[PDB]
Order: sequence, then structure tokens, then C-alpha cells
Amino acid sequence: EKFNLIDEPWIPVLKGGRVVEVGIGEALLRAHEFARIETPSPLEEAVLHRLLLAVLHRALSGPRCPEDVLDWWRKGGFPQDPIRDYLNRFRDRFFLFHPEAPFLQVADLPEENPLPWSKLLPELENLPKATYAQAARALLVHQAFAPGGLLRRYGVGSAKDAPVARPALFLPTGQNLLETLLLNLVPYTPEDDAPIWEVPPLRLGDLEGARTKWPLTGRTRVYTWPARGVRLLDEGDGVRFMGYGPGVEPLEATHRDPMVAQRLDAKGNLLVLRLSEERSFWRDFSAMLPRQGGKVAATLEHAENLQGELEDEGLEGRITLRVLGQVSDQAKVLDIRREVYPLPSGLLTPKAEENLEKALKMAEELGQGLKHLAQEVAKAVVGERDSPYLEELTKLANSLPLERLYWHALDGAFPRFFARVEEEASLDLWREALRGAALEAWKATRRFLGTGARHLKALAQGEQEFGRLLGEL
Repeated sequence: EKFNLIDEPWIPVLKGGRVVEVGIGEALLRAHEFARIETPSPLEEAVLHRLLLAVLHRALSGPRCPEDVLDWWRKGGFPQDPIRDYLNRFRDRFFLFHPEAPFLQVADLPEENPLPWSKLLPELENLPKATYAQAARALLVHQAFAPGGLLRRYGVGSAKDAPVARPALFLPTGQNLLETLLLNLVPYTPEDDAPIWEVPPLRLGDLEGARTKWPLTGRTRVYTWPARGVRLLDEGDGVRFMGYGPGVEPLEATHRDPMVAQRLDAKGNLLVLRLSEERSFWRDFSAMLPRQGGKVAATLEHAENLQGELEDEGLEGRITLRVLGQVSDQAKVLDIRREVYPLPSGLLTPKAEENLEKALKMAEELGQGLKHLAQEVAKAVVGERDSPYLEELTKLANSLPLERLYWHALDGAFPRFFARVEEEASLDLWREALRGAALEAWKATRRFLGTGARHLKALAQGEQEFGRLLGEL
């Protein structure tokens, strides 16, 4: 019995400009003292929020109504008795090491032939000892973000994706940790849900051969999913190795995680919004709207509603939106990313949404034209069909700064536009930004094209076509 997550320092928070570590108790009871959960890993940031939310939802058996969240923001804190009563009732499920119920672990996982604790981390002797605080964070992350793939332990060939292994996570944020939790405390009922610690401790017998299958539903059940079997092995003052086996098999269900958005395919399947490379995330902001017809993250929906109510009572209504997740290449993870945007005053109003649809359409049409222009340049430079011809064309086209520079410039301009999406004058700001991004990108392509006599016919033609595109704004 060692290291209780309610009491020990393990959640890194910003307090008065310095980073300190706190336990679940203090993070909740004193949320307003911390500017934010502060960690270099976006996955850590996400899970630490999801765990705290899980506790709040159960301790508070709510909030049932958006009005309750406002009352708590107004008072400047959560009701405290319910929270300390709840933390007291479940204290003994919150030890990192425990004879019978270690937090998010399997007590009877075999101690011998363990794996390095590094397996928990995204990948993405020379094995360092982790602290309990680090082991705790790495566990929470792996349990939420682990991709499917080969396992081959205890009668399980391959494991399934952990719950949020794939989608971008929408996390609205305010001026302090209290406000940030409030902004994510989507109205909730306890019925038929339960986080991992409210259920009997899992045993290897239940997990071997994937014997235990759960429908992937229930908010706090999902926030605290036992995706893998883990048993961290205490080495005295830290952790190097763990027992490792299958977790609970997720059965498919209707439930959508509150932090997850959706959009439609090109006819006509719903998919989760994802982080990717080669695509700016905001380019999907219109497709996630109901009239498109995707589904907005419940957290985003709830924050935007709350913001409207804070503005109505003269309270500070300025909020930020953070998007957290993994870029994943099938079953590899390519990157961990944190994106940051304004949460515009009246985002989910017909006018703002309509400004958004137009803005993204303009950018997308101009970008499509720039893309074709780059393909024509590439054809012009290379020549006619005879290294693989088409690969040499794709190589060359990808080699031009045209599209890449265009989108990179719009990443810069989007937030200042987005923040004013409610207004009508913002379309004109955006139009100019489109023009400017296009110009800078083309200039950089002119430079690239003036280094040998080869590139010139393509330059002449391209200049002509670029003139065209621009004349249509």
C-alpha cells in the first residue's frame, strides 16, 4: 500500500507562475488557485483533465443542469463537502500500489518477465527509473491513448485501440483550473455509468483470452477505461518494470465522448475529427457543425453555451479552445499535438456559422487552384511520359513551397479571423489574408523557379494562371 493519488504530488499545475505538483484533492478543492494544468505532453494534459472530470461528475452526481455550473463559477468553487466525502469513500482505490486494488492496474499480473515502463509512453541499460508521479502519469496516458496492435500475452493475439487513441480532443479553457473544469463539466446523469474505481478490482482471470468485454459507453467509464492490463512494480523509490496483459475489450456502442467531434465523409459516413500532418485542424471546423452535418464536441457545445450565459450576467466571457491528441498513421503514432484557438463569442449562431462556412470555402477553393497550378508547373518542368515518372512529378510538386506556404500562412491568420467570426467585416479581413498568403507562397515559388533555364516555361505559364486565380477573389 503506497502512493495515494488523492494526496501525493503528481499533477503538475501552474501556481503563481511556477510549476508545482498536487494530488487530486487539492487540484479539485483549490482549482481556482492554479492557472492551469501545465505539462509538456498534450496527452498528459488531456488525461489529467479527464480523470479530474470523472471524479467531479461522480462526487457531484452531476452537474444535472447548465445552471448548476454557473452557480459554481459564480461562487468561485465547487461544493466541497460532496467532494471530500467522495474522496474519503474511495481513498483506498486510489493507491498506485495496493495489495488488491492498485489504481487502474491488475493486482495479480505476474511479476516475472516484466516490460520496461517505457512501453506506456507513445512511440513515436538506457532505461531510467521513473518516479511514482511519472509512472502514474504514463499509466493514465497509455490507458487512454494506446493504439491497437500486436500484444500476444495471456491468450490475446492483438489489443484494440484505447478509447481516445484516434480523435482530436476538444478542451475549452478559462483563466484558471476551476474555470477550465467548469467549461468541460457537460450536464451529466450517473445512471448506468461508473468509473474504474467504483467497480470491483480487475483480475487476470477476467482478462486472459479477452474474457471481459464491456460496451464502450458511460462517460466516466470511458474517461477511466482499463484499455490494457498493467501492474507497476515498485523498486523501492520508483519504477522501471511492469506486468503487462490484455485489458477489457471494448464492444461497440452509440456513446460519443464529450471531447470528440464528428464530420461526414465525401458521401456519407460519420468520422471523428483527427489531428494529422499536412492538414491544418481548423479546416475541419465547418464540417463538424450540425448543418454540415457533423457533430460538435459536447464540451465545445457546453462551453459556448456557458459563455453566452456569462456574457449575459456581465461576467468575463472570454475563453480559449485547446485541441489535444495524437497524429496516428494506421497503428503507429506519428506525433503528439496541442493546438490553440479562440472560442468566439457566438460561434454556434447561424450568422457566425455561415461566415465560417464561407471563409473555409474561399480558402479551400483557392487552395485547390494553387494545388492544380503546382501540378501544371511540375508537368511543365519535367516533360512528357517516357525514377518513376509519376513519382518524379509528385516529388517535384510536393517540392514546391506553393501549397505548404499558403496553408502555413493561413494557420497564422485563422485565429485572428476566427475570433471575429461573429462579425461580417471578418470575411473581408480573411479575403485579404487569402490574397496575402497566396502572394507569399507564389513569390517563394518564383524564387524556386528561377535557378535554371529549365524552370522558366513553367514560371511563365504559372504566373499567367496565378494571375487568374487571384482575379477571382
